[PDB]
Formats: sequence, C-alpha cells, structure tokens
Amino acid sequence: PGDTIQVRLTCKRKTLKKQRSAEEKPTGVVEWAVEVFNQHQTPVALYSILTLVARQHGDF
Amino acid sequence: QQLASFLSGTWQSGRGRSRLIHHAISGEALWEVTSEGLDMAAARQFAIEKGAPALRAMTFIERAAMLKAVAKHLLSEKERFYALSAQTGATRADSWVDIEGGIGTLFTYASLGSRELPDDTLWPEDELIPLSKEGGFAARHLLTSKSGVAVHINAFNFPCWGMLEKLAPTWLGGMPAIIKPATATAQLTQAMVKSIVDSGLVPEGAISLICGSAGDLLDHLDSQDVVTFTGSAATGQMLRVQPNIVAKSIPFTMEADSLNCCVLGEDVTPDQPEFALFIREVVREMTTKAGQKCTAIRRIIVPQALVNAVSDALVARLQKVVVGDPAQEGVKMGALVNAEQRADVQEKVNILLAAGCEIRLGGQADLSAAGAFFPPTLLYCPQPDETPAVHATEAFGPVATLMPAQNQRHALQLACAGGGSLAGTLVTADPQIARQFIADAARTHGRIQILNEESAKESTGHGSPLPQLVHGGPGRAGGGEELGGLRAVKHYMQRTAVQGSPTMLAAISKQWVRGAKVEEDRIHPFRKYFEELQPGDSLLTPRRTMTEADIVNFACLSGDHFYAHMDKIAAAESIFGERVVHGYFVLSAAAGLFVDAGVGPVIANYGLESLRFIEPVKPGDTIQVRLTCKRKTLKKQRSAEEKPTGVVEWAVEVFNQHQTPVALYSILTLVARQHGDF
Amino acid sequence: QQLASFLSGTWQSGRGRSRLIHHAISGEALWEVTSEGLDMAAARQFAIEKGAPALRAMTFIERAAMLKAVAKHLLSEKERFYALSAQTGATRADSWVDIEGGIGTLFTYASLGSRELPDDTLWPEDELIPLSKEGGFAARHLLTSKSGVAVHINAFNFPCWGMLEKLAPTWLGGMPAIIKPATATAQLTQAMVKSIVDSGLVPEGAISLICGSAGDLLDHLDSQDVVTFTGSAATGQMLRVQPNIVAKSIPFTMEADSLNCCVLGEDVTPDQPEFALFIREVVREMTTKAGQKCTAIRRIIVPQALVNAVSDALVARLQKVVVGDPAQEGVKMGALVNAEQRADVQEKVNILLAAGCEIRLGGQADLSAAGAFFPPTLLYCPQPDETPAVHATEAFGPVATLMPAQNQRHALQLACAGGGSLAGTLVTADPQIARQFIADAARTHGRIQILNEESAKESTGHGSPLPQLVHGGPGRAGGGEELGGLRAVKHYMQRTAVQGSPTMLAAISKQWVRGAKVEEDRIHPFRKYFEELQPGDSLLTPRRTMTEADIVNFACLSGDHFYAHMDKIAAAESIFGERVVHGYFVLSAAAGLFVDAGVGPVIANYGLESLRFIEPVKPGDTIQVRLTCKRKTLKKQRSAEEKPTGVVEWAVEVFNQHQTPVALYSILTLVARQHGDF
Repeated sequence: PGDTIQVRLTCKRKTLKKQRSAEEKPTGVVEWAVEVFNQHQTPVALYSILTLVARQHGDF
Repeated sequence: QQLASFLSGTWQSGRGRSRLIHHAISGEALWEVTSEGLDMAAARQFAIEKGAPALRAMTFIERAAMLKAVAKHLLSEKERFYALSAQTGATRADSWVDIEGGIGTLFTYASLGSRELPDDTLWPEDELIPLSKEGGFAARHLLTSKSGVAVHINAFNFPCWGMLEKLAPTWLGGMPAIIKPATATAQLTQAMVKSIVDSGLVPEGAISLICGSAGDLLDHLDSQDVVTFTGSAATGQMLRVQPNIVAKSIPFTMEADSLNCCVLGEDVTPDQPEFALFIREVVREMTTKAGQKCTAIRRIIVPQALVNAVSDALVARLQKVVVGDPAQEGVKMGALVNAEQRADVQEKVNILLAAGCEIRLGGQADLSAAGAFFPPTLLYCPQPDETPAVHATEAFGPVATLMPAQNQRHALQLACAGGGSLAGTLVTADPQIARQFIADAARTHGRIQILNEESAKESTGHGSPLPQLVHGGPGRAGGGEELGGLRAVKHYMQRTAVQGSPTMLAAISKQWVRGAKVEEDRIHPFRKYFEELQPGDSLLTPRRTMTEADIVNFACLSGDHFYAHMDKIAAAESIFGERVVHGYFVLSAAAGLFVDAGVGPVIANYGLESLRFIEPVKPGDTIQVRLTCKRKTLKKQRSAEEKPTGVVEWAVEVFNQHQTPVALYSILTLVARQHGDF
Repeated sequence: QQLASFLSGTWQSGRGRSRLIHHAISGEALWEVTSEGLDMAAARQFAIEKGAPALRAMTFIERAAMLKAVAKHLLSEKERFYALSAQTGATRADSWVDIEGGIGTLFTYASLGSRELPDDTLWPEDELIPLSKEGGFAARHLLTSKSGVAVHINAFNFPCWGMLEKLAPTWLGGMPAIIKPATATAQLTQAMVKSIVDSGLVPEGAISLICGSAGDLLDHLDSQDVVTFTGSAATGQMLRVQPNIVAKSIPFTMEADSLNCCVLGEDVTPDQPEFALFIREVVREMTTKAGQKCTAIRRIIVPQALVNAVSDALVARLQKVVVGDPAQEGVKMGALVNAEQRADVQEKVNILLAAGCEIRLGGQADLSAAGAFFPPTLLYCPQPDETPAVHATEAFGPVATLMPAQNQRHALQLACAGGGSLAGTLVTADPQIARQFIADAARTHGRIQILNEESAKESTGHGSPLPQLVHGGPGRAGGGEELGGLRAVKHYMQRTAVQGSPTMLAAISKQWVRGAKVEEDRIHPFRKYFEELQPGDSLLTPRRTMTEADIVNFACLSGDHFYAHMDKIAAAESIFGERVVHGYFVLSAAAGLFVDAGVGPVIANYGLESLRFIEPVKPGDTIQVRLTCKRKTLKKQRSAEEKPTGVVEWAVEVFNQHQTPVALYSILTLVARQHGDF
C-alpha cells in the first residue's frame, strides 16, 4: 500500500497469420512485453502477453 | 363605415375631420378613421387605475398563461383576420406572415414567460452580488413592472404582427398598452383588439385603441410611461422632441426605415448552389408583402465580375412574378396599400434615378390604375461610392438597387454605408469571410443572416423577424430594440438594485439567496408538497467522512483515473499537494446525503444549475450538506390528465469540518403540487 | 492659469471667452477654462480613426488588463489627486471617496472583464437559440464595439469618480471617450487625464478632454456615437432635443437631479438600534461631500408619532457637525465648490421655505464669505401630500426636508411622489414592510437600500454607488442607467442577432455551437496545450453499457437510494416506467469516458455550466460521450512566478445507441498555457 505502479507496454513480436480462407479477417498474433514498475523504477511483475491484431490488407 | 376606437373600456368613435381608408386592390373607401373629441386623458386614467393594478397583481406565470389563452382564442377565429387582411392588398402567403407570425409571437412569449420567469410579482435577474466580507451586506437587481401605460405607435406594414409583437412584451412585462395603429390599415388592428376584448381573458383597461390621431395623448404621459414607434423617420424624430417626452424623460423607442443589404461574397461562383439561393433570397425578400416590410432587402452588393450574372438572373426570376389580384390564381405579388404609398414609392424611385441607372420596369407605374400596383423594380448604381442618394433614400416597395463591390473590402464599406440598418445578409460558403463580415458590418445591422446551403433548407428567411431575436438597428434604423427574447420585457420594467442583508433580500425577492435565515421544521424538505414549501426551508444533513477508499471506489466505478485522484507522485507535484476526492463524488455523496429515499412529491431531478468547486476535499475530510429551498415557480398544468407540479430549485451548500463552502451549487427538481388549477 | 484640453493627441487650450475656477475654501481664482477656437471635428476624427481601431483590435481580456494597469498606475500617484481635490472644498473623507471609488471602480471593471468576458474582439452574450427542426438554422446575439466616440459630459460632483465610472465601461466596451467635465472642478479631471496619457498604457486617441464648452462637438457626431450626460435637468433636456442627436439617432443617456428619500418604518421605536443607525445614516449621507452628491438623502419620511423624536435626534446629531476648513482640526463638513453654487443652493432653499417650515439654520448663510460654506439645513413640511414644491425642488447641498407619514401607506406614496428618484432607503426590521416597500417604491427608485442592524455593519452606505449596481432612476433622475456591472459595457456596443448555420456561427463567434462541424485529429484533446486547442476540437469517446449493477453500485457508493433507481414497484408507477440509471452516474461515467488519466495541461475541473437530463438512461443502455472544446479565454498571469494558464470550457454531449442526446452539459477546466506573457 502506497506503492505506486507504472506500466511500460511495448511491442515485441508480430508474426502474421496467413488468412487460410477468403472470408476470414486478416490478422496477426502480436506479442507485447509488459514491464510494470514502481516509483523506485524497479521492475515489479514483468511479463509478456499475446494479443490478436487485425491486419489492414490481406493476402488470400 | 364607422371604425371605432376602444377607449376607457367602451367602443367610441371621434367626430371631426375624418381620414378614410381606401381598399387596396380596388380603390373604394370602405372605412373612415377619426379620434377628434375623444378624451385621451380619461383613457390613460382608466388604463392606469383599472388595468395596470390588474396586470401587476398577476404573476409572470399567470400572465404567460394569459398570453397563451389569447393566442389560442385569436388562432381559433383566424379566418376573419385573413378576410380583413385581404383588404390590405396582400396575398394569402403575405397575410400568413402577418397573422401567424404574430400569433406565434404570442405562443413564443407564453413559452418564455412559462420557462424562465418566476411565480412572483417581481423578478430578480441576478443571483447575488456580495458586497461585504462578513456576508451581512449584499445586493441584487430586481425588475418591477412600471405603473403606467405603453403607447404603441405602429406602421402600416404589419397591423396584426406589429401590434402583436409589441403587445406580448408589454403584457408579459406588466403594463397596459394603448395601441395607435397607422390610419391606412387600422381595420385589421381593430379586428384584433375586438377579438382580444370580447373573450374575457384580458382585464379591462389592459388594452386600448385609437384609430386616428392621438392629439393629446403624448402631452399627458407620466414618467412611468413608455412610447414605442414604428414608421417614417420624419414623424418619429418629431415625436422624439415632444416636450412632455423630454421633460418627464420617458423611454421613446423608434423604428424608422432602413437600407437593408444582401452582400454576395467573392467565393460564390455561378456554378455553385450558393448563387441560386442568393438570387432566390433576394427575389423572395423583395416580393414578399409587395416589398412593404421593414426588413426587406434594398441594396444588393455583388462583386464586379458577377454584375452581369446577378443582373440577368434577377431579371429572369422576377419576370415570372405576376402582379395582380390576390384571389385569382397564378399571382405572386399582391399590391401596395394605397395610391398615396404608390406615389411615395414612385417619387423615391425618381429621386434614386437622379444618379442611378435602370435594369427593369422602374419609374413606369400607372397612377390611374384601380389598385395600388407597383411592378418589381431592379435598379443599378455604377458608382456606389460617389452616390449618397443610394445610401440615404429607400423606396418602400419592390425597389432594390444593385451595385458592384471590389474584393470584400469595398463590400463591407458599402454594407456599413447605409447609416445603420435593420437587417443584413451575407451569402457565402467560407466561414472566414463571414467572420470578417460580422467583424465590421454588425456595428450597423441589428440582424445579419449568413445564408448558405445548409442554412437555406429550414430557414425562416429574412422578412420574418423572430420573436426571440433583436428586431432593431442603430442610426437610420431607429436606434431602439425589440423582440430580443426576454430583453423586450425589460423595456417595460424598472431595474432597481436592492441592497440590504441577505435575510432581507430573501423576503424581498421571495427567494432564498445565499445567507438568509433558515426554517428547519423537523421533517425532511423532500417530503413536503409544493404548496407547503417556502423559500428558506433548509435541511442540515448528517456528515460523511471522505477517505482514500471513497476516492478509490469512485475512480473505479466512474472510470475516472485522473492523476490528482489516483497518483501519489503527480499529485504531490501538482497544485493540490496530495491527491483529493473527485468533485463529482462530492456531488454524488452530497446527493446521497440530502435526497430522501422514500416516495414523495419529488418526481425527477433532471437539473443542475451552477456547480463550482472552491476548495479541494481530502481524505480524512468530513462533508456536511446544507440543502435549502430557493425558488418555487409552479407550472400551469396544460392539460387535465397531467399531474400538477412545479419546478422547485434547491441551493445546495456543502461544507467540511472547517465550515468552509466546498462545492456550492444549485439543482432544479420537479415537485408535484397538491391541488391543481386546470 | 491655463487649464488645457487634451485634443488630437496634444495638449491644446482655447482662445476666447473664458470662465474661471475659484478655490472653494478660500476664494481666489487659480485656474481659467476655455475651449474656443479648438477644432472638435479634428478631435473626433483623430479619436475615431486612431484610438477606436486600436481598442477594437484588442480583446476584452487585454482591455481589462489595460484597465487594471491604469488602475494601478493611478493608485500609485494618488496623493497629487488629493492635493488637487482639496481645492474643491472637500474633506479628506470626501476626497477619499472621490478618488478611491473611481480607482476601485477601475479594479472592479478589470476583474469583471477578466472573469466573464472572452478572449475575442466580439462577445456572444447568448448560449444558442435553435430555430429549426433538423438543427441547420440557429442564431445567437453578438455584441460588437461601436466605431465612434463616447462623449461623456460629467457634473461638478465627482471629477475623478464621475469621469472614471463612465470610462471603464467605455474602454472595456471598446470605444474611445471624449470627456467634457463641468468647468467648476475640471483641474482634478485634467490631473486624471494627464496621469492616464503620460503612462503609455492606453493607445493614443483612446481618451480626450475638453475644459470649457464643446460648442461644435455635438453637431458633428455620427450614429455610432453615444452621449452620457450627468448634471442639471434643464441642460440635459436641452441637449436631448439637440438636432444632430435626434436626427442621427444616437443613444443619449441623461442623469439629472433627484429627491432621494429615506423612509422610516412603523416597527422602529427609539429604544431599538434601528433608530440610531437611521439617524446616523441620514446625518452621514447629508453631511458627506456637503450634500453635493446625486445619491444624497433629500427627503426623510417618518411616522406621525415619531416626528418629534427624529426631529430632536437629527438636530442633536447635526449640531456637532463642524463646517470649516478641511486642513484645520476638528472639522467634519467641508464647503461647497463655488459661491455661485452657494447662491444656487440658497435660491432653492428660499423656494422650499415659501411653502414649508424651519427646524434649524436655514437661509442664514453669508453670501459674501471667503469660502463656499453652507450650514446643515433640516427643513420640515407639516402637509407633505398637499405641497408640490417639496416633491419637485431640490436644494443641492446639506438641505433635506422632514415630513410625516401614516402607517406605511402614506410613506409609499411620499416615496413615489418624487417623480422618479435616483436612490432610496427604508430602515425597518420587519421584512414584510420591506417587501411592501419594494413592491411599490422600486418603480421610481433605481436603487433602494434596506438598512437594519445586520446590514449596517459592513454596508457601503447610501453615497457610494457600487460599480456592479445600477446607478440610475426613471423620470426626474434621468431615465438612463449606469454602472450595471456588465450592463454598462453593453451601452457602448451594438447588439446584433446573427443568424445562419451552427457551423457558421461557430466561426463567427469563435466559440463552438451545438450543431457545428468538428475537428477530430486522432490525438486526445486534454493532451493539447492551450495554444493548440481550437474551439471545435472534438473527441468521440468509446461506449459504456449501463446496467443494473451500475445503478446498484452507484446507489450504494453515493448513498442515493432514490425510489426511481432502487425500487421496482415505485418506479413502475412513476413517469419513467421502470428504474433508471442515476443522472449523476451518467455524469460520472461520462467523465470516466473522456478524461485522460495521464499528466497533461489539464490542471483542475472546478466547474460545470448547465446540466439538463433530457431522457432517462436504463439498464441495457449504451452511453457514448462527445467531448468538444467550446471556449478558450486565457488568463493574464497576474504574477511572474505563477504558471500561465487559461479557463477552457468543454461542451459535453452524451448520447445512447439511438443517438438521442441524454444529459448534455458543459464543463469548465483550467488548462495550462505553453507560453506566458507577463
């Protein structure tokens, strides 16, 4: 308690998917590396999330 | 045929040298006007001591309901008004403005008196003016209705509207009116006054009428009187130097003739829709009511490269205008009201032709016709800067001169060279050109319509002065102001700055103000009905200690993670010193303190008037709320199925343990009445 | 000695028949005034084409900062103003009022121009007036500053104040002034004008001065000019019928003589504290400035049983008033300004003696002394309603009649019988008597003080006209109003109702209008600084679905367990049909949607302008907020250490999935600036 929390989201890995059909939306599985820290700037609870992001232009 | 004059409660007519009213479209005389021998002193005396205390004894809500009742009673028998206005040479669409715009003015002033006026004889317009550090000396401005009469001297243009756009601020302001219509069309005015009087709605003495000259009315007016004028400048400037008006210092409001402009911008090219709506606006405004309205376009300002296109499109659109009898089909323009007005229009045209030019049928006007027909006239002035007769003389009909401009710098000067106008128009699609036009041309115009493609769909136009917009103009347009919403009812009142203690100002204003005495009577104020509430009925709520958990739960629930509430670091670097309670949570916990949970006369809330957060609320900082009644102002229960109610205002004063007023504000709240009226 | 006249940027003096200024307390002539041979057309031309566009190029915030700068520069060198005002025969307590009231008027108008006026050349006084169904045609009223001079013709009472209470609304209203002071005391006026001009604060042409008669000024005025008279009634009535004023129809505001009443109530008995403060108020107001102010009490209305008590107590208080030189000790009342003014006082005293009575030293006054002294005169009228000379003649000094009333019904008639007074006073403790007094006597008085024990602690009295209270009065007092706070700056402006589309009114007003176009530019509006916010910068927030759990959590957290939110039975029988979301939770979740969480230029909120909950929000009802910027209005950074900032107003439009507006309101916000100025 009283310990402030600041989060540093940053993009890590993009790795698009091939859009196996033509009806399916073009997308990619973008990985983000989350770096949470406090007022002393020490990294409490650093982790990494996967997250699906739609592409602008498809391929198939 | 006798055309009487409603004076001293009875319909009377004069006996002397009588003027007579000609029929406009045909030419025969079928009315006569005279007021010689009629006692004007007894008329003013009967008005002041019979209808002025009757109107002043009403509240503003009751006077607005009276205006609505007169509007409904005069809208019911509206067809005889068209039958009497067809004698003025106007068409059905031209008389539609004159009748229905005045009746809608009555409905609009009824709505304005019902929404923003109190349930009191008096009206406080301020909130509070603090004049002392301790708080025991303060002031506010009252508005008491004057104890005299309003002399309305109208023009021949709008009998119904022009009487009836002055009669609603006069009655709603609280004064009896004495209407002197112009003797060219007073039969429609007496039809209006008779439909008002033979309904039992208005008190006796609240309205009077003189069809003819006043004679001895202005020489008898007290200092509590006002005079409103509409007509020629030469008459009103001689009624401004009348010795009783300048001796007793009574307000003389004048609306003279103006040179209204319609400026075309440089951005408008003839392939755009702006050009066609420009031409349509000029043609409709010049042909509506045969050009006999005070807000009619009389100076068309175009660029130099667009002289031929405008001066051909106006001809191609105005040769379709058929000038004839209004009853026969296929007739757009009606006629003028008199042959004397036709001779006046033709001699003003002959003055304008001494230095101007000609594009169309101008000075050719048959003075021997059985009807006051004047053709639509488009003039031309090749040297507008070297011709003062264009910028000093109006031909009060279908006449409107055209003149070029030079790249939006000469156009503003030609729009301002009219000596002060009543109405104006810029037709552009560029907002910076409109900003530059209002920055210079609003000093001489009392109304400016910026017309473009988006505005031209649902616009009321240029010749219908709105009852909630200022119908005035400086200089040549008269100087006075009319129809300014609730600004027009302040010409019939006296503004008195009343000083004293706040507990005295609250009993004067019949509204609890800021620091008056309270009345706590052991039960909750939201449990009271409307009739048992009083301004000053207070409530001292229990306390609530603000904490860090309150800030956390409100920042979570609202979703407002602002840094002065949710950050320990940045709030220390801010002006507050530490993180504080949300102001909206102070508002919400205040409403949690004073609002009674049970079912009572309180229907809905729907309102919050003026919220100001003065000092910040911290954790460990208690909160106590002082709910007190402020303003009652019942509603008239427009139907019989609807519940009787009133919009009760509560001034809410929150404070901490140091008793300093954090978050003082004011809410509106609908409270149901016990007993109805309609 | 030449008392010059600041005309056309230079200090010029006249050549002709010259009046001269006497030293009031001793008798010698140490000035002489003339303005013959001075070109008034060139002075008006220099003002209109030099100082009028320099004022019209400034914003209202810049002109209020100019007022504050002139106020500080004139408060610094204020002791020479006391030295020049000691020549007027006034004491230190009278010259203190005369100087500090004008300088505090400048500070008050600087504060009112810095708080409620925009950072713009124009000022839109309305919010918006919708005039269509779809929302493409609306209007709002604009106030543009006039393009001419403001001829202020003052009186001999307050040179400093009476010049300087008209000059702050004139400069704040964007017009240059030409001051014609009275020739009895114009040396203090030229001291004021010289201290203004020799500072570099105001532009050249923004202020002028004429010592002596104007002669050819009123015959040259354009319709964009105003004339504000203050002085005798006959001179103002002769200037009202001046042919150029009635021909060009310029606004002529007059302030004339008045019979200011002071009514005593029936509840006041001599054992009460009301009697002592009544006698103290009458004596202090009658002896301040030796009765040479327009707000001085000249009639005292007492009850019939209290004639002897008041007529003894006033004499017992007034016999201790020493009439002498101000520089010698023990002297309370000073002297009049002229021996000619002493003769003009006594020739009215002799008219009041021709039908009244006498209590004290009346006409006993030496008309050949070495000083314009006049003893404090208390008259008496045993038949007040049968003597018209009491209610029509003012003796412009320490003279005030006394006259009885009958049970607060004759008292109202004697208060209203003055033909319209400038000010009035009721001294009661009963608030119903004050209510009945304001209900009848505020028709004739422009200002009424209700004085009791709570008011008299920090009251300004009766001879200190507040700069935010209306200094006027109908009828005999002139009819025109002054000092109405921001009502006084509107006399120096032209009110124009500008019509058009809301996207056009938004660029005309430089303020966002309800149906205008937006500027969404992909970054958050609270992240922008002040200099990169524009009126129209909008944010379309994401949606939040309201649910039953939202109603439950807000009713728990705030404590508002209202039956239309927390009861299934009672809300079914209400107007809503079922239990709805709290309005304050719609407000709170709206603020959770648009407020940026991070640290930025947004400092504090502290404000909410006008909250109206239109339609109810239910469970299962999405909510989307349209945060758009509306008004910018920077602050002048009063210290060099303080952060530069402005008060930015955001219009907030919340809506639902059907896109109908629920809970549209407006918030204020202090936003920090990127670049400072002071």
